Amino acid sequence: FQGMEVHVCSVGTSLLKNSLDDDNVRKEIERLGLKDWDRLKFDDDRQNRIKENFDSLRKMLLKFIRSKGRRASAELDSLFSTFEKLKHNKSEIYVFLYSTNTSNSQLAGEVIRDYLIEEGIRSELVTVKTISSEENFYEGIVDLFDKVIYRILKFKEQDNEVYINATPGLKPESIFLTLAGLLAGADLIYYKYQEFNDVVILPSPPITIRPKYLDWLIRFAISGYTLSEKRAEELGIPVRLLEAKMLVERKGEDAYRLKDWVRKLLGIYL
Amino acid sequence: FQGMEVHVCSVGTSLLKNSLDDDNVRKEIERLGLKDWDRLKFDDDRQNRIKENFDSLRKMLLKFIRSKGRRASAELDSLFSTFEKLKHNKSEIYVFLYSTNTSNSQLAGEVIRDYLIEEGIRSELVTVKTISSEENFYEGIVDLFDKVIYRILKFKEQDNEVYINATPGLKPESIFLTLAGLLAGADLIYYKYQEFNDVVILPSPPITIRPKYLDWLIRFAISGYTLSEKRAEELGIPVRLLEAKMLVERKGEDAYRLKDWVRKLLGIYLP
Ligand SMILES: [Mg+2]
Ligand SMILES: [Mg+2]
Repeated sequence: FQGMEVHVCSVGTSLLKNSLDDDNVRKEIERLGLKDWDRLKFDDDRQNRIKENFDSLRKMLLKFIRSKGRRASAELDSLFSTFEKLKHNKSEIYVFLYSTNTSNSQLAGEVIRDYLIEEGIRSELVTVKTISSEENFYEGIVDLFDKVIYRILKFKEQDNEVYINATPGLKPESIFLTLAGLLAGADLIYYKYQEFNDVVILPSPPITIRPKYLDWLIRFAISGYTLSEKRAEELGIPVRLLEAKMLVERKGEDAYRLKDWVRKLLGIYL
Repeated sequence: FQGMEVHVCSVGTSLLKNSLDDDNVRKEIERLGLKDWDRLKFDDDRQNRIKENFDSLRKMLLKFIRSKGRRASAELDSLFSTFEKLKHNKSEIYVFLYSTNTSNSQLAGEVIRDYLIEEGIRSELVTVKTISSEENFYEGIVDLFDKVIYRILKFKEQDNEVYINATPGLKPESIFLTLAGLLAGADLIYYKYQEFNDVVILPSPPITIRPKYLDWLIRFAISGYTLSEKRAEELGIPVRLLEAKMLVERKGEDAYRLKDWVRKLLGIYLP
């Protein structure tokens, strides 16, 4: 599509936590022993309870939102407040949500997506990999490029505006989303402060990779993603500088390998 | 100075919250009705109770850290874990802390600074404006430029490495610190996940303002910070484009004003 106002938003579990204010919901949640379903980790066996009762829980959460309104969740509150601030009309909006492949997050995500659609706002939910260690953190970043950042690219190529809602989600993820999102051409970043109940447009300077580094990185790609130290020397690529910035890693002992996430980043410019 | 490993870190109040585990601290804080001192808002009259008892509370908190270790606060836990990961030695480190000009935050900041110093790590604490509304948000950003980002510029000009600790602090501020910090030449951004007790280096690509925007912004600046529509046209500046990205604002009958924070940003690229 073209000419749309696209909002990109991570999915947290404030909806799950907030819903416990409703006695009906709480009762059912207690019957299932899911009192802290908003905090369940990816490997908690109680995720399977959510999964086995997904349809029932979804419909129940939809009832909760319908009655509660935007304050039902941090996603909804920040989204609707920002539509009003920037004067985005329902018929113009596309809400792009992403959650981890975990039952509790996926439930929040499907409910939020389905409610937006009920309200006349086009919405899509994508699923990304769980980050649970330093090693799989970078695998998660790679997946965010594939599932989210590259979609931002495509939205911009199709002549849409893109607004990043930084309100929900874990800090390190929102920092990445803001950074890579801006490099991919996102227009503005925004954040709703609950403290003073107001939406702020965060400074959104249009940015790009420094030209010298982009040049060096492209040489790396063009030549091969893993390069001997000599080959890299012939190309004028300052490997030790790139290593210090954690863009490449020594693979003993001739070789330097461009990190997977940096390859994805290059995709923005190729 | 030169050749140091400089860590830039915002100051939160996890220290205050964690210290309630110390019976001596907890009973004294209860005496002052400060059980919620970690969440005290900027305009709470009780901030003055912290101020009036600042030196006493500072020593009590120092005793707590001395006994508790790095887990006393998110700052200390993330800093010390990262020194170990990156192999930074105490003699090489400079910890640049910044807190708001509020009693509770400044208390946490001075205690953390003083503790680091006791352990042989050079440290400095600077104070920034409180953000409490959308209007004063941008005044806060401007102050972060003057107090923090411009110091990163100077650390880099004096041949030091700069590492941004994104662990503590409110999300929006950490996002700004990361962006402007990288633009100013910071080397790496890092974050300790408490959940799995490990420090990750966040992706830290070397970045700059897009060239055509930087050109437009510089043309704007050298001509004047508030420009008529007519003059902006003659300079070839697409003011509506800049307005849409919230870099300039329409003022008066026919003028466009470069936002204060954008003027500070340009300071990175001009002298
Ligand atoms: Mg407002
Ligand atoms: Mg590790």
